[PDB]
Amino acid sequence: VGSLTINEERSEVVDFSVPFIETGISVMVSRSNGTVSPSAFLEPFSACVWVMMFVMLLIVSAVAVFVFEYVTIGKAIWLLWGLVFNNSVPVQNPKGTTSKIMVSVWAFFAVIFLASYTANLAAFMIQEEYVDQVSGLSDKKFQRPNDFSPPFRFGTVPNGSTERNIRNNYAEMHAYMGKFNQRGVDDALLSLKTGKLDAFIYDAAVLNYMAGRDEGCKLVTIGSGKVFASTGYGIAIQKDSGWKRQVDLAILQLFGDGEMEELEALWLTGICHNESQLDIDNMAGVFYMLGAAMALSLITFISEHLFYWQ
Amino acid sequence: LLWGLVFNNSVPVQNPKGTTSKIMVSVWAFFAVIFLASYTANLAAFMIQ
Amino acid sequence: ERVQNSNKKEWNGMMGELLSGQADMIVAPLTINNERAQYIEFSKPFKYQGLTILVKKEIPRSTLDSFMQPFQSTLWLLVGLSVHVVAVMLYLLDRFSTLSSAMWFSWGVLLNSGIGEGAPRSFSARILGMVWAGFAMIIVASYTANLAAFLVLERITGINDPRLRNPSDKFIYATVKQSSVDIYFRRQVELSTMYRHMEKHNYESAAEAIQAVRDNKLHAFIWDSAVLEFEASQKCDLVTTGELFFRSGFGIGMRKDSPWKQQVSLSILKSHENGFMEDLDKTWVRYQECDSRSNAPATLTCENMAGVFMLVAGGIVAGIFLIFIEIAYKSRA
Amino acid sequence: LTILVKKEIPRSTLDSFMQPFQSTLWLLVGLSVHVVAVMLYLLDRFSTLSSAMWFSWGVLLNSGIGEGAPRSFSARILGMVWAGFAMIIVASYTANLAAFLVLERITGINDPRLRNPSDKFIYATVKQSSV
Repeated sequence: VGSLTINEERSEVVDFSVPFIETGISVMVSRSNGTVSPSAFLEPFSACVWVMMFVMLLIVSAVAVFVFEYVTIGKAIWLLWGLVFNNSVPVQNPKGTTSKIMVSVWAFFAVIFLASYTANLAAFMIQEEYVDQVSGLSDKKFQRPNDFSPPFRFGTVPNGSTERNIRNNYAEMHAYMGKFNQRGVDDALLSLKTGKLDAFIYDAAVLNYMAGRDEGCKLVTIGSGKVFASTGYGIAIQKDSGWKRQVDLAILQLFGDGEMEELEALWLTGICHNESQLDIDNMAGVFYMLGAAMALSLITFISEHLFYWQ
Repeated sequence: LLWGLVFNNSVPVQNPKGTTSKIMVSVWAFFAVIFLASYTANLAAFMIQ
Repeated sequence: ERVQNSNKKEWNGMMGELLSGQADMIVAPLTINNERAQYIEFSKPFKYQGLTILVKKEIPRSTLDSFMQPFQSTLWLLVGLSVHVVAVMLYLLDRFSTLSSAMWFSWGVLLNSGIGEGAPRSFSARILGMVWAGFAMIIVASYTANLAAFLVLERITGINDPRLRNPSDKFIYATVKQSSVDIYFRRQVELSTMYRHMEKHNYESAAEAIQAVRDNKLHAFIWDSAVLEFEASQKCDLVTTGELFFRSGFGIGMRKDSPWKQQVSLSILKSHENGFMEDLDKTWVRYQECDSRSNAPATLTCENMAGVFMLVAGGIVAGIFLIFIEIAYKSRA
Repeated sequence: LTILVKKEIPRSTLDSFMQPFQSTLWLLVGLSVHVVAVMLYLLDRFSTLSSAMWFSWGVLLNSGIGEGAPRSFSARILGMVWAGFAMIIVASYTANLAAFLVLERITGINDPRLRNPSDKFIYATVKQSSV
């Protein structure tokens, strides 16, 4: 009795009791800084709003012609952009008091508009959650760490069940991890806090305890409880002894009474069980929306050689 | 002039003469954008708590 | 159960057919209990899961229907009357120290639209215009904050909820009859009254109660997490509510002392070793979703814009008629 | 009975006097201003010259400083998305200013800081008392 997992390499020699505590192979991740979304909130205003804007914007050219009949080719949209995006660009107003009405509607559309988009954006950027930049053991980061300025360093304790499980599925993984052995759980946490280790791989229950018993409650484990090789604990016993089937009854009776949740007060409870924009350099998407226009301004410059043929 | 840009308005106002007068208004506009975004910030913090 | 009003206890359903020799192995989601494992050998139990509660998610709306009307009761036209009377006041201040155009000034003060007018010559109107622009900034800032307030702004929790622990009529609870939940409840004495409230509403199959929760005839349902967490990921209108009670795993039910009892306890573990079950549940269990109900109201649904665009859709129609009336006035005088 | 603890400091964001992100509140955007002024100059040259930055800053800071619109439409279509970008960065600055201004101690005897003892916490009561 104690912390002792169940596997196949031990079941050949020893007989086992009923599985006892759910566990597996998990991974403790570093305590990284908080991150906002990698783009500005360009999510679906473009589906309805950004396309209705142009088609309700272009319709005023007829009335802009009609007020001069009783200044539209280039000046109309040049006026109609300056007030929708809240700017005092030097723009001549149109003639007459009859032209003054629709701009006074458009200004009220502008004040409704920008206060909407600031509203939705301010709702969006104080409710969005940090996303888990590494996920699963099948990632390229958890494969051979080739293309990474200084590459990933995986920690493990080199004597036990997890080494014998990882040596039978991924040989080159533990062949790389052999340089990164650890001598203890707290030495693994001290090596993770001092930048000496990037990630740690161990059992699920001990890691889920020490996630909840750190003095801070920064980032802990990949995902929420995703374990790789789900197994259990148990109680080892003499092989095919008669005392097996009794404990096999009695443990199930314990499962029948709920006394593990009464024994929870010593067991796995804790503090913080999932209860600054220096990263604002994610704006490169709108910088790509800048430089794409910096391409198109050259493209239109090239098609401004067409009066040479006309 | 100095009230129209601190409270974000395109009031019809003649600009001052010369490019040397153009500097301090361009500082005041940056004080305005810091200002109103501050007061809207503090007010928006205040009315949801 | 004790059947035939005598001293005979038979096993209903599937396990009686295991006991009667109708089969020799049970490969199904069959839980591990103390009462079934009295004389029926199991295996290493496939999985780890627990019991959880299933309820129906609500509507809650977005603020789309406030198309520029969040407070249109008190988004008053009184402020427009204030515009008109301060235009009259500036007119009188300019008169008795640019006359009919004062409202075309003042609206251009309001809407941050530089419409082509002249400043008032007297300073007494100018000092009013200063605090008028300050007031305009105040009301637009208050509108922004009150728009954010609409867009920034609790179900049952376990068996320790007084909606569920202390019974009532306003909540209906049910589980599948003759199942392990009915065993766990009749075994427990502290939940006995709950079971006595459970005896009048139970169902016979899982899909019956799953369809009956969505018809609001049954406010809650109790079953395993490894089915309800899949069902709340496919029929994407319902939700679970968290914690577990009776943590176990479905095991293979075998007849007692069959010679395969050492083989199948190995090969299950082998399938847990070489990554087979992760392919299996990736193929079968976690293959589909709609959306994880984390209750994030910070999202769009700016789908419709009808109530905010209809003001300009009526303006474009009425404007040509007002232009015709204005030019008929220009022709007349 | 109840537990007595010491309140903390926590600060306000006063020390961010127009520097919440002055690492990444870059001067790179001012270099972007300068190179798009050079680009509008070249677009106006080979189709109001030295004054283009006095235009463009007045586009940026919502300050109507007394200039002329570009004559070519190819500079005008750049100015459209430039003003849109200016609106984007000022809206992001407002929201990130609000984020600083919108954003846990022990709870009873059922706390593992107190139920399960340690060295990092010290507990005491008056001797010979009812506690």
